[PDB]
Amino acid sequence: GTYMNNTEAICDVKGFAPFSKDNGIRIGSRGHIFVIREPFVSCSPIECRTFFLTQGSLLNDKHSNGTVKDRSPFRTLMSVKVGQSPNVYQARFEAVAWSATACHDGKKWMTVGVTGPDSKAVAVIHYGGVPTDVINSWAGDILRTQESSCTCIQGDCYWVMTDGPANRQAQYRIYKANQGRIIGQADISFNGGHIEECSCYPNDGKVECVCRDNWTGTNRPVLVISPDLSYRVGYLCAGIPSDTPRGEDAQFTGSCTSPMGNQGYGVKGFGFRQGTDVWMGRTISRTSRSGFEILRIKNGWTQTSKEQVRKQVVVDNLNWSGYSGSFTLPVELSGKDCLVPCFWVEMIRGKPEEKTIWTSSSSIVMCGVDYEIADWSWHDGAILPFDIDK
Amino acid sequence: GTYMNNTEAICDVKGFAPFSKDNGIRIGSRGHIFVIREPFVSCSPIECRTFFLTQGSLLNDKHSNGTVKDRSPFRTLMSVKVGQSPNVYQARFEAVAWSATACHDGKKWMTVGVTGPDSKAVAVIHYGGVPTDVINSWAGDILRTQESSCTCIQGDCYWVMTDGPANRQAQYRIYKANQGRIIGQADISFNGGHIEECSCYPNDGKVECVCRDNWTGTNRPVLVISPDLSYRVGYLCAGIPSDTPRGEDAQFTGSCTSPMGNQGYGVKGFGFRQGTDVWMGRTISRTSRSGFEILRIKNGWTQTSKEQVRKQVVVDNLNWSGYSGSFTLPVELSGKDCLVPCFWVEMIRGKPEEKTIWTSSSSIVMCGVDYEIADWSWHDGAILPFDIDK
Amino acid sequence: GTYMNNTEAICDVKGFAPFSKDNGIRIGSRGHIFVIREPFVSCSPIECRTFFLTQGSLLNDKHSNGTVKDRSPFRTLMSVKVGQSPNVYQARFEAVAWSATACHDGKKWMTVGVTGPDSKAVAVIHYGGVPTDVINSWAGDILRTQESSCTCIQGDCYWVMTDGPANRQAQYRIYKANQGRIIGQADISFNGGHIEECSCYPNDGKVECVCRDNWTGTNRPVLVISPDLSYRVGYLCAGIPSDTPRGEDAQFTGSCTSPMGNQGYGVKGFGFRQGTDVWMGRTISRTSRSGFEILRIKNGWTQTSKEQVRKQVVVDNLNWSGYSGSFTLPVELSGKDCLVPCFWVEMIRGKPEEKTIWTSSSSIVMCGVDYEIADWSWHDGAILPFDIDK
Amino acid sequence: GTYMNNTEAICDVKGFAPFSKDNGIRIGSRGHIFVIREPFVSCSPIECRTFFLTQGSLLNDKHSNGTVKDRSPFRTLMSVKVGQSPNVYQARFEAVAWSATACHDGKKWMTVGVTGPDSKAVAVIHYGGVPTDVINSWAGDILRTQESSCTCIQGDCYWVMTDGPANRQAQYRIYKANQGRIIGQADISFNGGHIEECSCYPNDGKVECVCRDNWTGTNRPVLVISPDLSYRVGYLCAGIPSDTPRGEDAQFTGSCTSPMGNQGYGVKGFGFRQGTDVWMGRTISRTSRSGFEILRIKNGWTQTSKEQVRKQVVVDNLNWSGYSGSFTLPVELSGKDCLVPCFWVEMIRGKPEEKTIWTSSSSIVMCGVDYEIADWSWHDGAILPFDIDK
Ligand SMILES: CCC(CC)O[C@@H]1C=C(C(=O)O)C[C@H](N)[C@@H]1NC(C)=O
Ligand SMILES: CCC(CC)O[C@@H]1C=C(C(=O)O)C[C@H](N)[C@@H]1NC(C)=O
Ligand SMILES: CCC(CC)O[C@@H]1C=C(C(=O)O)C[C@H](N)[C@@H]1NC(C)=O
Ligand SMILES: CCC(CC)O[C@@H]1C=C(C(=O)O)C[C@H](N)[C@@H]1NC(C)=O
Ligand SMILES: [Ca+2]
Ligand SMILES: [Ca+2]
Ligand SMILES: [Ca+2]
Ligand SMILES: [Ca+2]
Repeated sequence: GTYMNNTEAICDVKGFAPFSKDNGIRIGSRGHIFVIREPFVSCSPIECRTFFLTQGSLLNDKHSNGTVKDRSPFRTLMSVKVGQSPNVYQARFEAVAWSATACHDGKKWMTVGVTGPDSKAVAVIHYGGVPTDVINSWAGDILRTQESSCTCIQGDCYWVMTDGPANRQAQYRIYKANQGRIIGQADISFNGGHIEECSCYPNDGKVECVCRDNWTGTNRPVLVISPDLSYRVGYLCAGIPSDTPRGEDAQFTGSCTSPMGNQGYGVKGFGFRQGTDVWMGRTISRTSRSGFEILRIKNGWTQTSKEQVRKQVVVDNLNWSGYSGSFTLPVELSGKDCLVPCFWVEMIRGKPEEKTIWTSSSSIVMCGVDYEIADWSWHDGAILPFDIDK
Repeated sequence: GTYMNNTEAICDVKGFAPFSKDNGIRIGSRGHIFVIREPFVSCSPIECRTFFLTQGSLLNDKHSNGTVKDRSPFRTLMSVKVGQSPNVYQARFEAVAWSATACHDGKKWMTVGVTGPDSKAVAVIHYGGVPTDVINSWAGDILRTQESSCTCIQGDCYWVMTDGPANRQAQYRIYKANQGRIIGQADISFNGGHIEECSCYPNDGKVECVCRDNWTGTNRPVLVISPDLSYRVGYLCAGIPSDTPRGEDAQFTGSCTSPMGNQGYGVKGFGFRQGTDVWMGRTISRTSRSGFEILRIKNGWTQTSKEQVRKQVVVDNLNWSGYSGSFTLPVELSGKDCLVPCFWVEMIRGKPEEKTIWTSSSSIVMCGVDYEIADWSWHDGAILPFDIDK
Repeated sequence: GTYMNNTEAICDVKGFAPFSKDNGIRIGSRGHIFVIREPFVSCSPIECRTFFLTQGSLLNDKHSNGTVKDRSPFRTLMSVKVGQSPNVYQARFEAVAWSATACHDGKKWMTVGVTGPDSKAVAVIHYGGVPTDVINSWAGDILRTQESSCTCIQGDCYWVMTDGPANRQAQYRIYKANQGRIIGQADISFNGGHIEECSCYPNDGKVECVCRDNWTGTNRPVLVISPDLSYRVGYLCAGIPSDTPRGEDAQFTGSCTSPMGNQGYGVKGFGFRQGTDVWMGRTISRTSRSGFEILRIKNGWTQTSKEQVRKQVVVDNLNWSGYSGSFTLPVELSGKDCLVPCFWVEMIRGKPEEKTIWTSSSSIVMCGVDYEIADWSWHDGAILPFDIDK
Repeated sequence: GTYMNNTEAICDVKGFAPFSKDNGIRIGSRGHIFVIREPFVSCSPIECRTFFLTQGSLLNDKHSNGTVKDRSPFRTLMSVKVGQSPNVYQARFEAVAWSATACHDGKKWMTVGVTGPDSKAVAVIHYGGVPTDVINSWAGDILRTQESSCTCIQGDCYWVMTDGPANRQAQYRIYKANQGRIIGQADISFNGGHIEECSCYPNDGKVECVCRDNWTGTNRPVLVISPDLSYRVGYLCAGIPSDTPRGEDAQFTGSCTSPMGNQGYGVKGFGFRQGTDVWMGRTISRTSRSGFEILRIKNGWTQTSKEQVRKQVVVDNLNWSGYSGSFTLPVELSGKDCLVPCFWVEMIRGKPEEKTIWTSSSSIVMCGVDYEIADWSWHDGAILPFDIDK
């Protein structure tokens, strides 16, 4: 019955402690577990949940054949409580979706699920368990969205969407809803820039997003959104690249405005502003989706700094990672007067890196704390290949 | 503690967006999923649920042998939340039933389940999880009902029942209950007409139903029911047939009063009044239960019109469909001042079309929206035959 | 927060309509379902539940080997909602038990589970999910209880227990509890009589029980209990036997006071008083646990009557039955001003009648209605033997 | 919305009645059940739950290979209701953990899960389903905690932690939290003493703990903690040893202050103060983790007594036992004016005692009652080896 404010500042944190780990793929060796992608977390005032995409198929079953396309007619968004595996019998249905975002305004859950044909996809907004509004593709080229938590401030929820080429100039938009109804939108002017799969969080009454340039950028785009949908758009200032693939730190020069690095492709990732500093997540490998570390760059939010002051390893470089994204703990759960910054790391198993017929992932979730946390590796741990691969 | 009014008008909609898809049969390749028929949807003020019939058997098990008769002593009505698969461990028991209808009056769930012998079946009304009243066969020939959501207006719930031949003159009745107790009934006078498996919804304080003629009609009967159980009965005026099998549109002349088409058999289907227009669902094939499209015929509710102004494809003609039925979103969930029109499409897999020992189905659920939605096909997607078929 | 009165009269009913059927054994062919006995029903103001005994073993698993003794250290009482199968993932734990009874006082659930050695068993009373009190064997010979719903009137709950020989004079006691604490007990004086496995229900502010004589009686003992624990004890007056095994009706003379029939063994069963009439359940076969019918004998509660005025078949004589027991619907669920009489019928599959290594059962539940209901057979339906038997 | 006082005295009990038994390993033969350790119980005002450690693996699956180390990156704390098996589809995620404790303050659940590298582990405190605070290793040698219920008194919760050698002098600390935030801590001075895996309970407004000396003691350390974190520390006075391994009773002399017995190793166990008497749990074997009995030693809490006045066997010496720990029933559930003393007994199956590739355990839970309870054995009961072992 009450909207979450989410107007607070992000907590200044010295490190990240383990929240949860689902072990979904290990369990899936025998249990009944969805083949998934993007196990992103979002929290209501009472609990955090892991959302994920399914193909309607289970681990160790013929339907887990990974030849089916990502944007299939079978693709749905579902969810479970954080730390639970994406198993069938604990799962809540959310939306038909091959692209998704989701957030809670303090009263109910809002989800957006994109489905339909690439040429004219439909984004169906769900609020409180029923469809409430719709967004059709405005540019006829794979309407898509964050694949992480959206952001609700004082009852209104915001998210970023892209429509157009995945490797050249696309079009980018900010949408705003209240109670599952669209109340505003704004086109993001970003000539020469590329925005994909934004990882957002609230901070000081604004929505801050760290996204993925899939065009020429090895640094991450940053978009700061005000409630009237005026915005600031650019790149993460830091003189260290955090996309994948990327070049070496020493061969990089940062920019607050422009993409640097001259490389294609990318991986969904996140970053958290800490005053003027930044925490930036990245895969350990410069070239592959293996390992995951997080770095604190002093003045990295505002300057082309290379002054690294913290580093914490969460998945070693001997293990596969994947997508990563941001969310915050509601003050109603943390009991703090700031917004605890949190992230999930997806850990991809199977194709193409390993010899299976399938690909899935599991997650480790970490939350920002007031203390330095030691390095370690909470990797997926499943033993490949599986019975079905034989 | 409060009855749903459901006195509003049906929303005028330009198209239908995907609500949910369960992927039950794909999941059933490995998971523990009921073999089902008729995954019909009905909503309470807090959630929508998929109801379905079971035989007590699971996909990929010997008991899924489809030699067992529909009207078996094992047949039960169960339910899950919309988008969930009809799996064992999320299922709620409802009623012993080989024919069913179900609706929520705003306080509790009412279900009617028909079981017993063809010569003298018993319809047991359940309210709030216990049997409350009973209807015995009045004509000794397979007492049966809607296989879709019933309809509650201001606390009283209504439904249509048939008793008699499935291919000649039968008898048709309207029943009315409050709190699971029969409070009224009326015989439907329809000489030369045939009523089966009505798909109803509320509109303007009346219950409107689009049914199935299984006698000689390729157009659908329409029954409009007032709370005092006076009624209007006839056929969907539109000069386009929507039953299956049917002839071609060009070879058809509509009628508001009489069955046209001169063909036997049929398939459960639905239609929504839009002022004087209609949305009519139908299989794409004229002869088989494959594909599903919905058409808007201008003035089709009141005139023998052939003026098609909209068409949306939801399951292509390369894929199996089946039953379809109507329900509405409560205003308490939609947040609208009208009754959002919604439908589910059952997608039948296995016998007789495919070489398996079993038959089941899955669903796609769609809800009316204020925008045109692109064609696509959210088909079942299961890969037949299964392990058990070998 | 409110005690159920349960002071009303039992509804006069003309027949019994199907409430629920779990299909547990059919589902267990593939699903994860407890091997059970005694699927007895009891209702709280919000729902009815099926309770049952487990051995910690699942259908189609080696542990379902039926060589394990009934009174094992593994035996537990668990429960699910009525109509659900006794599956692992929907089950609620209740008590360690190889004999049980259970009832809800309107605020919480009370269960009594008997376990321990035959020479000195312990009956642990559970209230609201924790042990609250205890009853040790008073006669050192298999302390045991109803295996059906106990009975709560105005907050105090009553049940019948036996301790001693199963084929000669035993000792019988009535216990009374409030909030899981023993507040009273009474020895039942019944020289020459035998009381086992009572099926009780409330009626007119008293607890009426129809039990099993396992000594020499083919008619059923009847015990009527007042809240001060004064009681009346005897036999069901009717001149028709309802135990199994029994002789033929024509060879029987009834008695209100004494056992007739001169045969050993028995089967748990039930009966409902209707003014002075009775509804009596019994297996169809005189010698085996097959079939189930219910008969109304005019004046059968008070006279040695043979005047049968109703008969309804619920499981034909081609199918296995088993235990049966009584319970009532709370007025808070039925919405009636009387106590709707209800019964469950257990349907035993496997050993000794069939060639399997295991034995389990499933249930059909029926509730009294104001109308005559047609005969039919809602039998178990599982296809024996199973994979494990091969 | 209300804190539990837990200031009462422990109930004086004459024996222990069975609360629950999960049969997890028997069920796991076919069902989907976590491979676990330490099924410890803790209660909120509404229910008791079994907590347990998992490796992300299921019984009868290759991942159950017991070669994985206890302190793995996969190890998580999860929980179910008491008596339920640690199955996947009923499980609630709690914390990433290879060591754990958990308790409810009356408003919410607090859990502490230790994970990370031995050299610098991190203990993450969870309150109400999110991380709230952190404790890093203060001595760089396997930070660890109780593996049983912690203890909440008047809203503040306390627990004991160890950091250092498992076979020589370590360091021991008491921590105190409110609402998941550390509010106090104290170093335990215990030169020559060893504290591991404390089993605590509240009594008279203090926290009493009976722990495990893994250094030279066959008697158990006792630590009594006051809310200001002043404490009393020593050994269980009784002239009978209760650790495992241990020597014979006749060869033992007790001490209130010092470890006796001169043997290494140990097993988690418990004890309950009864005025000046004690109930002490122990394995029946002096050398192995088989059997479980509980003894009442008159004046054993305060004197080097050998006066055994009660003994109750719960698992015979023909069956495997394992860890044991203490918890109490809230007065809000028991309805008593004292704190009912309760314990769980873990029953370990598989390696090293039996020829399997895996090790798991199941539990029997017992609660103190006002009556003598007969000996019996509620052992695990699973039939080894399993399919996977072949
Ligand atoms: C369409 C743009 C979207 C976001 C960059 O791209 C996705 C990213 C993916 C990726 O980074 O691997 C995989 C998705 N299947 C999709 N596919 C491709 C080929 O780009
Ligand atoms: C009895 C009338 C009812 C509704 C037309 O018929 C049902 C329709 C069905 C159908 O349309 O296929 C299948 C049902 N098994 C049932 N059977 C037959 C043979 O008609
Ligand atoms: C001990 C008395 C109790 C109730 C008559 O008996 C039970 C009845 C049973 C029965 O009627 O088959 C089976 C139970 N396993 C138990 N066993 C025997 C041999 O009598
Ligand atoms: C590290 C101290 C902790 C508590 C004594 O020890 C544990 C006890 C265990 C035990 O008693 O068997 C097993 C745990 N895997 C761990 N391992 C060892 C080798 O001691
Ligand atoms: Ca890039
Ligand atoms: Ca027709
Ligand atoms: Ca008898
Ligand atoms: Ca020791």
